[PDB]
Formats: sequence, structure tokens, C-alpha cells
Amino acid sequence: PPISCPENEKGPFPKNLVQIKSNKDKEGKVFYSITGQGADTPPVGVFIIERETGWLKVTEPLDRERIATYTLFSHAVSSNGNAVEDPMEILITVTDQNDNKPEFTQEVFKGSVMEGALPGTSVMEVTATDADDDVNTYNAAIAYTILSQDPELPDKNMFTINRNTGVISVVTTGLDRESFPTYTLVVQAADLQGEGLSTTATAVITVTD
Amino acid sequence: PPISCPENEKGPFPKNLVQIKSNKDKEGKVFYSITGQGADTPPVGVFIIERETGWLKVTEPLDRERIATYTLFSHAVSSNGNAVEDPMEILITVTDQNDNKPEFTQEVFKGSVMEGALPGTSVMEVTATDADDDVNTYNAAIAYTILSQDPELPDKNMFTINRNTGVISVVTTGLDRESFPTYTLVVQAADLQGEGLSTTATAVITVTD
Ligand SMILES: [Ca+2]
Ligand SMILES: [Ca+2]
Ligand SMILES: [Ca+2]
Ligand SMILES: [Ca+2]
Ligand SMILES: [Ca+2]
Ligand SMILES: [Ca+2]
Repeated sequence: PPISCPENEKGPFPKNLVQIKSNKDKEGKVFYSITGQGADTPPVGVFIIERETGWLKVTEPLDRERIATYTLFSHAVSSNGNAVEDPMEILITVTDQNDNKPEFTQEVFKGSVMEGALPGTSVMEVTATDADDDVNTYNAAIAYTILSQDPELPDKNMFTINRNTGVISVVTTGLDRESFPTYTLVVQAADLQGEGLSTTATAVITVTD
Repeated sequence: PPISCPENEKGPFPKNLVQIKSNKDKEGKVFYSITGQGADTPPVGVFIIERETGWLKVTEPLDRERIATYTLFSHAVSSNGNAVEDPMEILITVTDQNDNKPEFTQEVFKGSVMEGALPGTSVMEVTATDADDDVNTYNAAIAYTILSQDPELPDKNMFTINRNTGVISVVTTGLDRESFPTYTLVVQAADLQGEGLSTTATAVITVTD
């Protein structure tokens, strides 16, 4: 039956995952071993099996973003030296931890907005990614916010950002490129729908006629 | 055979966990049910089992910090209405996500320190806890930092904090009650050994004669 193990586990190692058993203990003594990537081919020895007990262990932390599944085969051999069964497939699923912060595709996004743009007009878009597991978890679920605006004139909150899409809009009036030529917004992306790990970048908006 | 499920999974629900079998299905219909806290006692219906297929399922997201291990029992009953097995114990392990910030044990810690205190002199100790899995993960592994000091004289950094223990110490010279009787530090606790979710509190230090 399929086995799962979280990434990034603390020691001590090794750690038991499951005990393999041949119904062919009828033959007395069986010796167990495993093959596959993560066993006897690279990366070698991430999993091992106790020869006599059949205990299948993990020997170090896993990393879902590097390898997310392993396919091993367990072998069972008599003391006279013959395989007593065909190799049995084992499937190991690495489950995700929130160990990647969202990462903005650029450090500085640049856009422009026209004087007299209607309140509610889209201006530009910022984008972050998150390497964590977006299928099974919220570890990659990104909310966008604005942290600050420089300058704070003529109003402190000239703009808003859609917390899902990262589209920035102008939401009030009084753009004037001859007094305040640009706006520099610090934007944040945070996973767990905004409550999780975060980073920031900058969006710089040029005011046009 | 031992089963696990991450907390806080996305749907859709329900999700298959494992299929229970009796080798008594040779004879005819077996009907499957489960008892225990999480099944028929509180919280009720978190796990169900398909009567015919014996597919054990989970019906909603789990919260490890509510219940981290469930002990259920599977029952198997002939279509004529007799138990064809002893009830069989099922252990479900709920594996952790980092969804709890550290939390200081109080919002304001107090300490005092002689103005004639040598650099390296312990002043006080702040303390946080984290409800996540401190045994298997780093999701509750807290690192303490200082974020701010007030006032910022005679130096901005009159104190340092032990990353691991939260012990605060005098780091430099010039403690003087009459000029500055009171320092107010903002301290922070963050999990994943400092890289993770974070909270802040305050330490208020009095300079004594
Ligand atoms: Ca990882
Ligand atoms: Ca991850
Ligand atoms: Ca993430
Ligand atoms: Ca939880
Ligand atoms: Ca935590
Ligand atoms: Ca948790």
C-alpha cells in the first residue's frame, strides 16, 4: 500500500515508514532488500530496508520540490540464495511543507497612468510565484497587498491592488505629473491566502498626460 | 496498517484514505462501519467508511492542533447481520502544517538592570510558544530577535537577545538611570528557526542604581 512522508522532518534518523512482509515466511528465513532511485541508485540510500526485519526506513529529510515521489521495489531472498517472490513495487509520496516564500518575478515592476484616469482604472500588474504545493495545500496560495506609497500626495492611498490577481488600479483623483511625477508602491505577496510567508517588491508608476 | 493525512488539505472531499478488507468476502456481502472519536463520537463524521467497498474516507480538512491522532475501529458484518470479524483498530496520524504563529506568553515583559552592569550581563528572559509539531518538524522552532529600542541612547543597541533562549543581555556601555531610566524593546519570535511565521511583544527594562 502507498506510503507518504512529509518533507523537512527533524531527526533522529533513520525513521520507520513501514514493515515489509513476504507471505513466504513458510520458507523460513527471508532476507529483504530494495532497489530504485532513492535506494540503490541516485539519490542513493535515502531509503533503506532492514535485511531481517523488513523495516523500510528513511535516512534523511526529504524535499518535495526536488523529488515528490519515489518508486522502489522490495526483494525477498531465501538463505540458500533464491528469490522467493517477484520484486514488489513500493510508492512513496512526499507531502508538502510551506518552505518556499512567494517570489516576485521582478524586483521592480514599472507602469504608467494618465492624468484624469477614471477612478477604478487598471494601471499595471505585478506577479509572484510560489514553489510549494498548490494542488493539495494553500502553501502556494498568494494574496497581494500594498504596504506603502511614496509620495503620499495628493492622497496617501491613490491606488489599490486586487489581492488575487495582482492588478493595480487607480481608485481616486488628482494625478498631476507636474507636482508628483511618479508613485513608488511597495507590494507584498504572501501565501496561505495572505496569512503565511511573505516577500515584497516595488511597483513604480509614471504619471503621463 | 498505519495511515496518515496532512492537516488543512484542499478539497474536493471526501478523500480516500485506505480500503479496508475482510478475507471473509469469499462468502458473500460484508458491510463495513467504523466507531470512535472522529467517527461516531465527537467530532462526529470526520471519517466515514463506504459500507460495501470498505473505502475509509475523510470528509473535511483536518486540524492537527485539534486532534493529531485518531483511534478508530472498523466493523465487518455479514448481510445477514452477524459480525464476521473482531473490530479492527485503525490509527490515523494527522501530519503538521505550519499554521500557527509563535505566541509570547505575555504582551509586555519586565526586567531591570544596574546602570553599572558589564556587557554580557543577563537582564531578563522572554518566552513564546508555538502549537505546531515540535517533535517531527521545525514548524515550532522559535528564534528570538530584537526589532527596535526606545529610546535610542546612548546607543541604539544597548541590549542583545539570545537567538535560542530569549535571554536578553546588556551588549554595550553607558547605562545611566538619571539620563535614561527606561528602555522599551520590541522583541520578535519566529518559527522555522527564525525564517518562518512571526509575532512581536515588548520588553520594558528599568535602569536601577
Ligand atoms: Ca522543500
Ligand atoms: Ca514545500
Ligand atoms: Ca509557500
Ligand atoms: Ca492547524
Ligand atoms: Ca508555527
Ligand atoms: Ca499545524
